[PDB]
Amino acid sequence: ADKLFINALKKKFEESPEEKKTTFYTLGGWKQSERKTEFVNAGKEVAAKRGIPQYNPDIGTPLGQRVLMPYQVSTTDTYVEGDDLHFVNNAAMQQMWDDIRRTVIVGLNHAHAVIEKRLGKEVTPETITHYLETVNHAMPGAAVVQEHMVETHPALVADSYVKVFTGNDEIADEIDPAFVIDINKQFPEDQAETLKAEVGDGIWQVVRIPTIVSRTCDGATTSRWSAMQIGMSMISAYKQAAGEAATGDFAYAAKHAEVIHMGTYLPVRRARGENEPGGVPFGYLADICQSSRVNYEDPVRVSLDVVATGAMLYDQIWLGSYMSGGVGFTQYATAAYTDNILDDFTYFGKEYVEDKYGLCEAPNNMDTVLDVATEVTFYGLEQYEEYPALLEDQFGGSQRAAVVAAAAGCSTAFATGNAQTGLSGWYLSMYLHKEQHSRLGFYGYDLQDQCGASNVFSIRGDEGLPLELRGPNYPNYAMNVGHQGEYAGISQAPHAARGDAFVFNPLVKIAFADDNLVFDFTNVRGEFAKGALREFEPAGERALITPA
Amino acid sequence: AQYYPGTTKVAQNRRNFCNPEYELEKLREISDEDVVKILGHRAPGEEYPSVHPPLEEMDEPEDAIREMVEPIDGAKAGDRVRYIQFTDSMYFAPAQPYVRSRAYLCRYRGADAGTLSGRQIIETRERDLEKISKELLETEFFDPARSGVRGKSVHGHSLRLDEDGMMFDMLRRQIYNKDTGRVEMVKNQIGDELDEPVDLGEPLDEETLMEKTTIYRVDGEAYRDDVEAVEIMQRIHVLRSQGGFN
Amino acid sequence: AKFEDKVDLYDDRGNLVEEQVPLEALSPLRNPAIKSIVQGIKRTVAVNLEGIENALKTAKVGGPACKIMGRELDLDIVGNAESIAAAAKEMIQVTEDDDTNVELLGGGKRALVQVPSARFDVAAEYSAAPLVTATAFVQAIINEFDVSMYDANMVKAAVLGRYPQSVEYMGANIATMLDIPQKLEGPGYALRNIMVNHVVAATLKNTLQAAALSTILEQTAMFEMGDAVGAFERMHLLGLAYQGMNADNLVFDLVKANGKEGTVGSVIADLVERALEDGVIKVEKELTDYKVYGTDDLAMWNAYAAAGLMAATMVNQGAARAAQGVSSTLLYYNDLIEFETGLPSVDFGKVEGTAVGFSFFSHSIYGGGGPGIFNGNHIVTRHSKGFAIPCVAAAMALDAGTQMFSPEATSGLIKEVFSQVDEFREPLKYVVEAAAEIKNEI
Amino acid sequence: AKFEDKVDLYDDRGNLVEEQVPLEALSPLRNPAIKSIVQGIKRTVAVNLEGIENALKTAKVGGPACKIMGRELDLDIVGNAESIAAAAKEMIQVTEDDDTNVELLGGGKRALVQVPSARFDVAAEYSAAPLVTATAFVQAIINEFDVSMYDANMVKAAVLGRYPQSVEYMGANIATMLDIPQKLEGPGYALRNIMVNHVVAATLKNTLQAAALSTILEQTAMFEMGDAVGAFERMHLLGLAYQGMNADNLVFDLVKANGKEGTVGSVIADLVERALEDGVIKVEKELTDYKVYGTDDLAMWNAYAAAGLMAATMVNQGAARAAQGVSSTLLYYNDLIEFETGLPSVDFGKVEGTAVGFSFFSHSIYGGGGPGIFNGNHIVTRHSKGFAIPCVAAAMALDAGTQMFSPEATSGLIKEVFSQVDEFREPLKYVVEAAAEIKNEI
Ligand code: F43
Ligand SMILES: C[C@@H](OP(=O)(O)O)[C@H](NC(=O)CCCCCCS)C(=O)O
Ligand SMILES: C[C@@H](OP(=O)(O)O)[C@H](NC(=O)CCCCCCS)C(=O)O
Ligand SMILES: O=S(=O)(O)CCS
Ligand SMILES: [Mg+2]
Ligand SMILES: [Mg+2]
Ligand SMILES: [Mg+2]
Ligand SMILES: [Mg+2]
Ligand SMILES: [Mg+2]
Ligand SMILES: [Zn+2]
Repeated sequence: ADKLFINALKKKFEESPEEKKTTFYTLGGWKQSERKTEFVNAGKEVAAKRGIPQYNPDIGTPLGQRVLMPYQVSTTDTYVEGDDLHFVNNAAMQQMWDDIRRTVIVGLNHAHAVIEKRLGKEVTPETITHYLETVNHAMPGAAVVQEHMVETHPALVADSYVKVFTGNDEIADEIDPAFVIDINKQFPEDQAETLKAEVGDGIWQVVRIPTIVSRTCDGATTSRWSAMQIGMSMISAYKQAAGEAATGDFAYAAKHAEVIHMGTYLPVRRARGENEPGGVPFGYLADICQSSRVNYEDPVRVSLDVVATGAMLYDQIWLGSYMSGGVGFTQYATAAYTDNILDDFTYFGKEYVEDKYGLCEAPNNMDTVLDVATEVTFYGLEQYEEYPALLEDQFGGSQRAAVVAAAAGCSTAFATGNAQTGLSGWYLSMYLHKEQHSRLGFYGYDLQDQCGASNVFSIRGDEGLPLELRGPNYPNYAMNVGHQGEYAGISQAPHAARGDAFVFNPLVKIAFADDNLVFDFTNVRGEFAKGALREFEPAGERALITPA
Repeated sequence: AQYYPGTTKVAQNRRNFCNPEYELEKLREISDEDVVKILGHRAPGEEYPSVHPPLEEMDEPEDAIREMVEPIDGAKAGDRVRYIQFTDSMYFAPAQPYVRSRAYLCRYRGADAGTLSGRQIIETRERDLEKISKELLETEFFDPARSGVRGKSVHGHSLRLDEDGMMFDMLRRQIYNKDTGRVEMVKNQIGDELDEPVDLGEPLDEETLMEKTTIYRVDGEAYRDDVEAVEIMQRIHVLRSQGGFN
Repeated sequence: AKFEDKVDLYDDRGNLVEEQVPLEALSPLRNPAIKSIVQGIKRTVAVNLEGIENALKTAKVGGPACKIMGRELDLDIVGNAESIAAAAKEMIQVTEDDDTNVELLGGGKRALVQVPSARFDVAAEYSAAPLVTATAFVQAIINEFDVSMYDANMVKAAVLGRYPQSVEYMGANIATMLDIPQKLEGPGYALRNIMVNHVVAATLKNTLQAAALSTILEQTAMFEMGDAVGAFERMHLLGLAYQGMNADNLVFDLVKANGKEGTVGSVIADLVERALEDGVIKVEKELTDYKVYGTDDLAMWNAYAAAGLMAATMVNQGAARAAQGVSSTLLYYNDLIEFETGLPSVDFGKVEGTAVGFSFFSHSIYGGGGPGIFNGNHIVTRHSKGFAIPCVAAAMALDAGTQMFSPEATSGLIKEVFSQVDEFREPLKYVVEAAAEIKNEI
Repeated sequence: AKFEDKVDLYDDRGNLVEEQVPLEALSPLRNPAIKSIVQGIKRTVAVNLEGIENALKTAKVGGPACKIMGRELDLDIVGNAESIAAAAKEMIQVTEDDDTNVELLGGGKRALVQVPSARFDVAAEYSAAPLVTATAFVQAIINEFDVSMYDANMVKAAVLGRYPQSVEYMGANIATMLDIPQKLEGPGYALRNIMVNHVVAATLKNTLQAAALSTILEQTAMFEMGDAVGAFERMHLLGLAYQGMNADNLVFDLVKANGKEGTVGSVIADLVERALEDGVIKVEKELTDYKVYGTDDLAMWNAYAAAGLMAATMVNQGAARAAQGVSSTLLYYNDLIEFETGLPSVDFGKVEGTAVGFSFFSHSIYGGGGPGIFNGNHIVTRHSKGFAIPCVAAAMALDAGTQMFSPEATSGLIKEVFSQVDEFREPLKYVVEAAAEIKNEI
């Protein structure tokens, strides 16, 4: 069948994708683009209303001396200009991050122990349901004990709620099913049995605070807001004194002893509290993405859905705004989720490994890394050489480096069933690419790349970590675009090839298996395309409280 | 010195750019004035601006390292550090980004070289930069169709050539003339119009590009068939991997 | 000596050990036993070899509920504890037969490790203890079993957790009484970020030894913070001696007098009487049926009032055998004594303010928890400069089982290793013996 | 001795000082001069008495552009410096004949303070230096002028800034080479958070001495981090000796041979020839007109390549007298040497990778700055384990005035005070003397 990027390349350019020559300078600059024309008109309108110049297409250099391309969102049939994939212009991308930032997982294990042992009251499915009715009134910001409380408007905070899950089916089925993430409904049988075995008789809350609060405030608000309203609801539902010594054990349990943040806090140069993107380890990002429970027949699809999740969050929002800003890093990330390019390379490598070894049947060693990563690197690079339209599409070397090395590292991990050798294959890919074309990425692209080989298997204090546990705060990774979302894909790759239900935390995997989320984590690239088309409906808006 | 493994023309060309004993082929003559104009840092007859006073005016303490290391002439004078930056087409330009930084640090003294996919730069003291720049412009480091002198707006290394065989340039600093076949530099490297254009000679024909290129490609010499060069890359990978462990 | 004061030193049974020892013999800057306790707490690490082995066999590494399917390694680390420990000790030590200690406990399930003090005299801080310990155990595990390059990173994760993606050693199977330098509320706070339950576990819930260890650590931090420099130094030393060291047997004797039937208020009445008997306070003015007391020695009044405050905690929380009310004792001993006398309460109101927030954050939804999880670096309990936390330590030592987050719950690894060390366990014995030994050199 | 290696040690003029010194005599764990340097940098504070006086007179306290109208206090601090310094010293010292130093400079406008070592042996970390110094000078200034209770908090703000509202001493008029413990990227990093410009200023831009001080601090941090424990120890000691201590005169002799007309590439050719001549590498395999080199001692190959890298920086940035190209030298020295030889570059690629990001963050819009503002704790330059930042120090020592953020701009207070201290200013001298002294104890 044609390579998977050919339809996109025929949509973008009039020439055939193999054609080496074109014409430039004849498209009228920005005037060729619907979106730039919208921007030029909006800038005139903004500047005139506010009395300060703003967007002006004649500032600096004239965009569109070449074709300003559409991009196909991979796995979709939606083609949009890249400005529609900028996170500022894409409400689905903003809501994806809000839905992670505003979530926290909070055990009821220590809490129920405090109730039984310290207050001397019984817990059963019935008392749990009554506590859940109470906390779903209180969590969005409404009162249960005091007189003369003033409360949040329920429609502004409609996205905030609490659900629970447990690995004990008979206990799950006794709690009111309005509040339950049903593992058996959400996961195919084998993954459901794995997840339930991990959870056991433990009972956990998934708490989502309001998007309007998360946007007002920060990620470190989430576990606090969660615990306040858990605390009020434990007072009201189990009939405590409203503020006695035992109250503080529910606070410590919900805020510290049985909380699981999405992200850990950051060191001072990049100071941030919990539940910010830099704290989210790669294994958690693969677990947040829900492609694993829907597309499990196709480990390439699962892995590259995780790459899309991560390239957007880690390069566009985190590195391209929290850690920099401006125009930012849209196409550094779009290279990994558009035009079916990474998909073409990664299916090639998956089939190569199937034919030579069998998925997960290769020895977990450097021989396998050298064989698979080299073969897949050369395939990817040959496509840019055979198709000048493909090279002009992924015009920055960093974009190519990330795409070729993601396909090489995911394919190596499909062979070995182990993410560490996948990561060695990523670095070998960069070294071969650099020598093949006498270039790689931007000035600073390969800081982690050159430290890379030596730190894959190191065991030293700030060097040695399995890839699943690394994240944007692993020292070598803390700065640069074109790596973090691809590493989350490599962390997913061996687990999707093995059919594992999760990559690093089963509670995080379950916690996003929930259609009450605003963003649909089962189809990240589909949602990105919906947002690009201005068809996604986010939470958090102030329309109800502002002039009509 | 050996410089680079491999048995292709690409490999030998990578070694020749690094080797200061290899005489770079001169392809074109450019006047001193025109190198100055293309750099764009100062006007013809303008004295070299200074960033600090001449070394002899500074009366420094005894330092055995400084006493052993001879300063380049622009450092003795206190010249500004300025730059020259080139973009090389992936369609078989003779030099390429890492080839340039590796070569510059073997050939040139007092050099700050930077490599990127779409641009490669050297920064050094201004009067010394003008002497190196003549060599980068006059020799087979440069082709006037497939290489561009560009301080900003560098896009084009990865683009399709136009119908004349010229790399894309958002700011059209180098113009091929359809009737004559020569390229002229019509703007300096930052994109400002030159009073008079600089002739940069004829684009190298396809055969000569293939003789002189340092990029590996499936339609030229493929890197994967230069098995000795791949062996050394793989060796480096494996030795760094084992050494980081134990 | 800079100061003229002398104190009489007693043992933990209330028996005299040494008379008329100069106050500065108890100073953290002079007493060699306080130096060896602080250096020991810098350098001591608890290694949970059974936890490492279990994390490896299950691939449960990197923090709560985390697991990597397919990464399990089944290594017989506890069965080979002696060899692993010896190989780690050879990397930990600087020279053979220096002060490095590596001792197995619980049939090889745990190791007490004391990294050589010389590594700290060439270090900025104290992180060499967990870092040098973790790497020596990671390498000795890998070398014991010939763990491959491909798998060794799981040994690392099972030892030290998610570091460096997380700032802390999240999920580590090693433990220290100190916590990482980034978590200090201010420079100089490291000896304050020691959980009260750790102090009570290491002293085996001996009430006077838990109070002494906590006061040592708190008042030693007040030197490192600069608070006990210059004008304030004597106030801090007299607090150490009278509230933490049982100087003059004053905490002991107030507890003896009030333990059978006493309250916080009966202890206040006894301490005001004893301060007037000893000339620490005097009647300054008579109002209508009320005497206004004054003092010519605010540091000494503070110290007597601090001894009373400790005795009142031991009476009130000892009577309940329930630690929670320590927050109330710390508040109302100070509030009551100010309206009883007209003189300022302990730490000039800062114990009372610490107690207001501590009471709130141990009885509310907003944060905190039970007494045992506080420490001098906790935002709720940092505000008094050493005079509050040791009372919390005494109250948790007296708690007979009312807490969920007890020292048995939070501090079991710490207990098994740190209580081995005689000077951490019974620091009142060793600090008093060292003060008597140096008495004529101060 | 754990290691059999011996090295010859030279002074900064290339003359032999001592032959055949055991490697561990240079270890931070054994060498007494490295101990005195590290305890010195923990305990030494620069006090800007003029800056305190000016901040008070204008009420400009609390950080850039901040001022409190109506709070101005005009105190003759510099004219009474001798008295103020003596009173601060009495509070700083532990005893009258200890190693506290308080010395006025600049006619009383500045003071060098060295807080007594013993305060640190009973401290967790190093913040007692600024905190004990700050309060002793705040108290001494208050007591010199009898500043009232209502005004004294302005003296505190002028000395220590906006702390504790800010985490740092924001607006302080004291300075140290270390920075606060909360700013460490990881535990064990404090000796790495020392600006390159502070090292170059303390050593008066003597290139070899700047490279030595930087190396001593970086490799001593490697011990505190646990990196130099076990398998890696010899690699770190040999890097210290050859890259920072000019062992065997290797750096010196490379620079001598390449200084007149040399490049990074000529220094590589000479180092490869010297490694071959010394037996550190040998030809393993012949490819087509290409010799593949091997080694049976990767730590020694790494060290020789590290000495070459320092020489290449001296040649390259010495010829330009401009530091910026150190990021390029650190990159392409390592990239060229691997394709020249078939062996891994310094620190197995981690100098090269540090240099890629350092080059980017010294020539782009995103962060970083000029070479002198980096340090081993900086996110851009932390990745190599001691083998990159000393080259940056050498390059800034050789810079003739191309930097806006030069040591004169960022480190003038540091320079005046810390270059007074002989062991900080000329550490190559003292560490080599101490190594020769303990030669027979290893
Ligand atoms: C000024 C810099 C230096 C710097 O610190 N950042 C710049 C510019 C910055 C700006 C450019 C916005 C603008 O035009 O005003 C932004 C968008 C960051 C921001 N401030 O919002 C950016 N780069 Ni850059 N930058 C990019 C890239 C690149 C590629 C472009 C090569 C080419 O041939 O076109 C090269 C590096 C390389 O050669 O590998 C590059 C250089 C550069 N990058 C050169 C300018 C190059 C030029 O003069 O043309 N970027 C890329 O390779 C692709 C992604 C792209 C980013 C925007 C997006 O992700 O959508 C953008 C990311
Ligand atoms: C004490 C501390 O909580 P922890 O004991 O760390 O759980 C802290 N909260 C607070 O200070 C709550 C302040 C606002 C609520 C009470 C206002 S009176 C915090 O979350 O960091
Ligand atoms: C280096 C550091 O900047 P400073 O040197 O501290 O100014 C850091 N920025 C970054 O890492 C930029 C990362 C994203 C922009 C570059 C992506 S390649 C930060 O702001 O904390
Ligand atoms: O040109 S740079 O590599 O510095 C920045 C790329 S976005
Ligand atoms: Mg083949
Ligand atoms: Mg839906
Ligand atoms: Mg000429
Ligand atoms: Mg008696
Ligand atoms: Mg031969
Ligand atoms: Zn926000």
